Amino acid sequence: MEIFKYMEKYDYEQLVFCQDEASGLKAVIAIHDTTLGPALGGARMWTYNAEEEAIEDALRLARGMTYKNAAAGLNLGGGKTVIIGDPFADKNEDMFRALGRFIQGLNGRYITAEDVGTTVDDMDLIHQETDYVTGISPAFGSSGNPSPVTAYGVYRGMKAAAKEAFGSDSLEGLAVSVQGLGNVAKALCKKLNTEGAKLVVTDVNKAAVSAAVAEEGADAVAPNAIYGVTCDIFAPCALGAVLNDFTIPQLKAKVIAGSADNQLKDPRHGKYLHELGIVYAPDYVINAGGVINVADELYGYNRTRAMKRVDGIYDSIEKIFAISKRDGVPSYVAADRMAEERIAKVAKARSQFLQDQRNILNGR
Amino acid sequence: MEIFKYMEKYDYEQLVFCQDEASGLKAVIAIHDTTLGPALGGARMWTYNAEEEAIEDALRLARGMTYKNAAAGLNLGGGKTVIIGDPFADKNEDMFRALGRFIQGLNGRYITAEDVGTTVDDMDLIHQETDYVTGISPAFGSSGNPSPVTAYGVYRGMKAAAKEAFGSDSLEGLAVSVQGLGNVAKALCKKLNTEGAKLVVTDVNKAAVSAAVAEEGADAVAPNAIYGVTCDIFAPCALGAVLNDFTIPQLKAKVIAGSADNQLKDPRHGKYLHELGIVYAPDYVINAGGVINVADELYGYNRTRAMKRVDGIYDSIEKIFAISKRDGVPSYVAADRMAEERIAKVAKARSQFLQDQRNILNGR
Amino acid sequence: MEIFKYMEKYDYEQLVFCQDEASGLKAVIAIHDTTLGPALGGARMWTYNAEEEAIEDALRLARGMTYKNAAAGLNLGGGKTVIIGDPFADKNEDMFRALGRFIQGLNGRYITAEDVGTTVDDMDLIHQETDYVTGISPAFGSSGNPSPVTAYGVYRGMKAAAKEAFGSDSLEGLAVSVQGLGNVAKALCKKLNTEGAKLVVTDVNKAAVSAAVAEEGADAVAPNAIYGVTCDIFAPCALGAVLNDFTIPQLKAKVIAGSADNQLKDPRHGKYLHELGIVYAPDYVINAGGVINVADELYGYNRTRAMKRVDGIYDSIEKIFAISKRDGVPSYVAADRMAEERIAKVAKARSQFLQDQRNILNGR
Amino acid sequence: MEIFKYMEKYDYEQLVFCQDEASGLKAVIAIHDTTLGPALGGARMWTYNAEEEAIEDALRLARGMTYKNAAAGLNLGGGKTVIIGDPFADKNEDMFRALGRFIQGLNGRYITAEDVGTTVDDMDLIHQETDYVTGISPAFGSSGNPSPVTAYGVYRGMKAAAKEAFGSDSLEGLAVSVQGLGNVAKALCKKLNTEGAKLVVTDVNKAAVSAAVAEEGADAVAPNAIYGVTCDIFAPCALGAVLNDFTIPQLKAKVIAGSADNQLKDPRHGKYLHELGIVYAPDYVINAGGVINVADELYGYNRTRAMKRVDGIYDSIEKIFAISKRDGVPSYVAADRMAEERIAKVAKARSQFLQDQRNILNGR
Amino acid sequence: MEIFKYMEKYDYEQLVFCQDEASGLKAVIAIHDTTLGPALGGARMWTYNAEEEAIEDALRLARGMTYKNAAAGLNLGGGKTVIIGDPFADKNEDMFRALGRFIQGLNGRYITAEDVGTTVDDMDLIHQETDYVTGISPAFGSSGNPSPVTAYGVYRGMKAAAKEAFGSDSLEGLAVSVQGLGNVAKALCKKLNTEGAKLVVTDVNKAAVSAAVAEEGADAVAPNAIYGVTCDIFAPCALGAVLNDFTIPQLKAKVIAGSADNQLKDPRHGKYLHELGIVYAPDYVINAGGVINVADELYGYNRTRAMKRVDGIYDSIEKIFAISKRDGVPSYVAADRMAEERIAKVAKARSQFLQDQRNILNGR
Repeated sequence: MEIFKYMEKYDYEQLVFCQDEASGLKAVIAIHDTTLGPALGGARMWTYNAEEEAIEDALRLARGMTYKNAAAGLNLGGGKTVIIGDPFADKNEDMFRALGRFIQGLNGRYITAEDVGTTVDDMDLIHQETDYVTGISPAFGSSGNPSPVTAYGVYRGMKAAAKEAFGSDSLEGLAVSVQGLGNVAKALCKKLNTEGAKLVVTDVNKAAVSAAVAEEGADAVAPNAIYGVTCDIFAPCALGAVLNDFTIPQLKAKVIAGSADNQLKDPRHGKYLHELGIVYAPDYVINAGGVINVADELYGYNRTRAMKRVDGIYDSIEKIFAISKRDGVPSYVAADRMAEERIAKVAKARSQFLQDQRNILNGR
Repeated sequence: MEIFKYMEKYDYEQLVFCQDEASGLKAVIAIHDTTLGPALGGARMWTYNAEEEAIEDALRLARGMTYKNAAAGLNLGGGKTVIIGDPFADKNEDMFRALGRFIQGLNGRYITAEDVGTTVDDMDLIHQETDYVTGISPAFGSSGNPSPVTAYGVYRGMKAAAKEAFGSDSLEGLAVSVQGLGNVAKALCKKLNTEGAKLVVTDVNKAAVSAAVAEEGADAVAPNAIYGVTCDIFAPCALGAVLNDFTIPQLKAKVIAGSADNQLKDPRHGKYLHELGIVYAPDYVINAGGVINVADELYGYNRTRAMKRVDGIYDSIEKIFAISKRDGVPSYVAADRMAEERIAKVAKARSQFLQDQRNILNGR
Repeated sequence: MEIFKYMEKYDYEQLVFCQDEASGLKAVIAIHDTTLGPALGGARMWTYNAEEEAIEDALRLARGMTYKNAAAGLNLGGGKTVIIGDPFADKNEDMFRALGRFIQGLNGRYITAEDVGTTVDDMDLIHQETDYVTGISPAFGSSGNPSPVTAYGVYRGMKAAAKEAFGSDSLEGLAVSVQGLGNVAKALCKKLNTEGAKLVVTDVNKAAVSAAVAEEGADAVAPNAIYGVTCDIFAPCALGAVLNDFTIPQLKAKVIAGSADNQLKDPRHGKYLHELGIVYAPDYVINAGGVINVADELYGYNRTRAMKRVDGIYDSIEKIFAISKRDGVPSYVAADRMAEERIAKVAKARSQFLQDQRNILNGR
Repeated sequence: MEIFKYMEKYDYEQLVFCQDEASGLKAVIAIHDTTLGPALGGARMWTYNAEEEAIEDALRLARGMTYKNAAAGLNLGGGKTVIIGDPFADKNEDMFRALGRFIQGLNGRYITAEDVGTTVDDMDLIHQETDYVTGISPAFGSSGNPSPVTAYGVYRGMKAAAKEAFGSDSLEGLAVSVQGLGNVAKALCKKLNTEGAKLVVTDVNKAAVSAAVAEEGADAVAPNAIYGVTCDIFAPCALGAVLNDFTIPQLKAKVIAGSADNQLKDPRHGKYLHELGIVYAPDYVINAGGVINVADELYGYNRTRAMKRVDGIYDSIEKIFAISKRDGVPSYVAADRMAEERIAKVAKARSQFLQDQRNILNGR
Repeated sequence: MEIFKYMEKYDYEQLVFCQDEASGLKAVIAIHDTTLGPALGGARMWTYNAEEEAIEDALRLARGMTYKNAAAGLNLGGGKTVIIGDPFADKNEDMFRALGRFIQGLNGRYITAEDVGTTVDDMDLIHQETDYVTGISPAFGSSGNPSPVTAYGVYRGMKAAAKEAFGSDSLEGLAVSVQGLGNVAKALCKKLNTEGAKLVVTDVNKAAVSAAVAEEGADAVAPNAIYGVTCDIFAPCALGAVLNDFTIPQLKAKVIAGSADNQLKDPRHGKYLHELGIVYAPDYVINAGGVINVADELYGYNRTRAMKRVDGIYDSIEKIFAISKRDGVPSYVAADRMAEERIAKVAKARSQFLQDQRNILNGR
């Protein structure tokens, strides 16, 4: 692979390879952009095919964080850590202690968190060496179940969509398909009922269908029948790539708004959607409640404040619709634009010299 | 006595003699190892036969703390203070004020706590001169009854043992002998019932037998009949040296797991046990909940966090079994090994230069 | 190229890729080992056809600094920067400002300095963004002319060298071949002249040849027969690999001692020079007077002190010798050992916890 | 040996045993009294057959520093380090790094310096780990040559001495025996020559004898008759205990004033010298010019200031005299008193609370 | 008046006259002793006969605080502020703002509080200029009603007395006269009933008698009949000087233990009491709960901790009895002795140098 080429292509700032033979640590820290502030991104641990593959994931994921964080209204840049190994067999204390030290060695340019393959336990180990790690506060632990906060954001983003589709933000009367009944989906449903909305639902797990059904009086369909349903809104809240060539054409819904990651199988599908006239609330923006929530910890965790932050998703989605017309582009595309514009505008308007600039670190 | 010889033998770092004629202070501070962090060890006050005896106790106890703290997963070294005198007649304010100053004079290399012969009152006096003392926080005072936390750790260590012996960690159905019904034993029993375990118990004190019996429907035996009992697990939760030549051979239990200190009368007994095939969860590891609990204070006391720390005893015991096979050694021996390996591995993996390393002091 | 594989092979700490599109910055910071202290290593700027080339060089050079700094008795680790680009044509202000920022972002884990392709002007720009740069102090510039010192270093190493070969340590009488007559070489000559020694000298630069002949009654020989001459000592002070298959046999002298880098083409040669009975003073040890000089600045430059540091070369060379007849190993092999031994020994002996450890940064 | 017993007897503050197996470090730091300020005392390295020997010496020497520093008018207490080992053969880098760390770990309660067995090179290594070391400043080295100063100190003390004996304070005319002709002695002589005084001198080193004779028109006598000579003043500047049963009777002079330590073999002698009517200028007071010199460095060395501090010796000697005819006590006894009186008086008068007290550390 | 004479007599440290014409401020700050720590004393504002009178009160009151604070076990010295003026007509903002500044100007040597003639409002004004003022915390305000804490201390001191008189600390069965039914008395009564003690009581105010009577079933007597009552303990909890020539001889009680200030009309009465064999718990020691309570604020107000502090009064009174025999002196006298001894002993045992001594300021 040609690192420098990839880096210049998208103007990445840094790529950091950390190694500790003693503990078996092999990690790649990717820092794409810190224009808005320190880079924040999870640490994922996984078995990797090829070194190149690992490097590529890191790069790719850090750039994504840049976008997500910007669009979420946060004052943070995009970064990501990828640790090469079997999360089920290779972990040890020592390795997270070394990693923590390398992070401390970046002095605030990068802030980590839990992700695929790592836990709060791991984070606690990292935390013995640096404060640049989030999601470990006792305050966050007590009142910080990501779940509800994410769900709250999808909900809010949903309202903006309805308004754009239908003309109003009341979900009262609307029929909504909910694909997947996880912790998030659960809560979203709640939010929905409470509003006077009708639920159609499915999940690979029965028990899940039941709780949801019992609780909120939902109509449970089979997993494959989810797309066909005659309803107003489709909430993909499970796996990604559910929006594709088979499914798209079966869609009865006018609005797509769910918590799942990477909903589209290809950009193409994004354009398809646009051509069909289905209102799509870009996944990365709408499901951001989770990042926004860990980021509040940096200020001294306040549930209530976090929620309020999350509340801005409505405004972000709304603005996304507006950019869409402004340039006659598909939603997914506008998401990117908004992010990009935010970085550029905020930066220009912060170019004045200050001897004591203030930043999200808050002492750390 | 030949101090330097003893010191080199085991590679002690320091031996500190503190004296203040005015107050009558005579104290010995022993610091065995600080590879993992500041040395933490109680201050014991006692009447001493010979100076040499005092010195020997200090040395001996500090080395023990090194092991205990390491095996407990803490980032602390081993130290101990021995004060020569009658705890019942020789104490005065002035002496603890001088001691406190000497401690402050070690600047964080050593952290004290209450132990045999000293109280929270004494600690408060030390605390007027230094912050390197633990167990005195108002937070710790409020929600920090060592008892439950220790008991919780024995309980957890017990589960690891059962699993190793029996094949599963459910104590449901198991019969358990509980020698001693102290504050800790009390709680352990609780934990047990709540799990669906059967209790056989004894204590020199009737009242104790009664409360336990009444409360949890236990079968009370006489003190001397404790060893003979037909049960699965023996929990020595009183005095030490209960595992010996008389008792061992009477054992019906397959698992030994209690809160008492220094269970074995000799290493020999440890080997005996091994030969008999009785699963022994080394005392110092399994009863560590108490140290782990005071150590959390250093982070700003959090009961819930402490418990979670304590939870790792399960993992430590488990690992102890594994080392046992790996080297075909008795449990007691593996405990030491694990500790030792932890020190060495953690150290290697922290050898990278940092201009602002972070440590357990947390400002202090 | 398998980075993690090479890193692991020698246990490299970090590999840092820095990129700045706007400025065209492409650099690689390699940090081999920081056991003894922050990594000190020059920044070089050079043209690279393949990324891999640059990456390898960085890795390679950083590892060398580890050895050089250690052996030199310094409390610094090994690092190096490689800037990909045409020094003659590619430089700009902006690129050095960016690099300076990345370096500040490593917070003292890495200190830079001038090298191939870079000038004090470049370092000055870096200096606007960080204090982690050396060789830029006003005093340094006023009194640390590298040449003079490095020269001094080769001299002393030469004497300790005569010692083992030519019984005594006086240069008196002695006939010395001086291959290469750049600045460092001149001085070596001045020092060599002013001691009662005679010099056969060579070079590609005619002028240069004259200056020496004039200045010091030296016989100018043909650039390609220098090896051949019958001299007491051969001082390679130009290009590398001069010690190979051809020249080695062609060699007369009993001692090898010059300023050049990578004098040996292969270890093989080091190994050959050995049986031969020729006393080869290791390049990296003997020519270290310049690092040492720049390192002093870290304490507030003092030509005097610096010079005194340099003197130590003699003893170092000396020590290399003994380690040779201690394991019966080649000179070049013993340099390595002496270095690795110092690292380990010093690391063990600093394993004690301190809350306010002192380090070379001297509050930088 | 009963440590606590000896400690209590003189109220020693601390006795610190430091050990580092890897380096072979075995040292004892004794801290007698820190009432006036941090303990200042040299570090000596010497061979010891018995631990007890070393322990005793440490204790002994530290107590002496208490007296010396006090009497000298300094705001420093008394301490001393004893490193057990062969200075000629046992030294290494690692051992001094370790010791340096232990010293840093005492946080200013103890300041070190060169002594028997140690060099400025040793102190430099200590210096890499702590600022609690003296006699290593570049300026000190540039302008605080101990000899010159100590010499100066003995001189002045000599004059205040003539004063009480030989009415005036002029050295003019005066015939002086100079036992021992090392550096300090030479100077004493230079100063003594350049004042109109005549010198009968001795030594074991022939060369030395010549230098003085030449340089200053001095009569060289036999090493064993020096006591005998008819001189005005006897200046013992070599070994100790020269004042004993044999020599005392054998003595002619009216004044005793040299640089040597432990001039008296026993107090008994001090007591004897007394009735005799011989004016004995206490060793520790009169030869203190070197401590004073090294102490100045604590403020940022100033030869001038240092020198001026030294002048005070005259007055101190003077004062010792008065305290003599004030209690009708021997010279040597009055030195002690003057010291203890200063400690107490100064301590009482500084008993007022201050939140930001000033101390000699001068932010070290 | 002769200030210096009075000052030397008792060794006062300082007398500070503060003036501000603009606001009309005239204040005298008296600092008697700060051996134990900063001086703490209330600010009293009153109309003063003569300047000399004011000065005399200040002096006199500061010395008293020295004793009280020492005997209470606090690490504080004695001071007092006297402001010349009509508390009912002369106060203004400006004057307390100036005073606050002068206090800040003493930098921690003196800490103020409310007293006769000043309020929390006044303290708040002082607090805008300095932190050296106590009793104004929101925490203290919430849970800091002096009342109960003082009462708790009298209660505890009472138990020590009973034990000395009667042989046991149970007040169960005892009859107790309570002179005065203020907020403190109220609570004390409570404490008493709750213990199974019998109450005899009186107060100039009916309502008071009633509440007490109703609540705790007390026997209310007339004010003048208080002394005659046939009971075990007399608790003077109102005005002082109640112990005199008339009253003393009427006493039926064996123990005197109340909250009132300056119980004795003359020392003489103290001796009388002693001769009569009535056990007297010195007022200033026993009623100290109030000072102890404000002093806890300095640590960050903790009600529970304060109470525990207060608990030591028992121990202080107890010790007072012991000194009484030890020297065959009256109680009142021993109180003073204890205080004095505490100052002297604590000071001696804190004479060791520390570069970073810790103190009650806690940052302030």
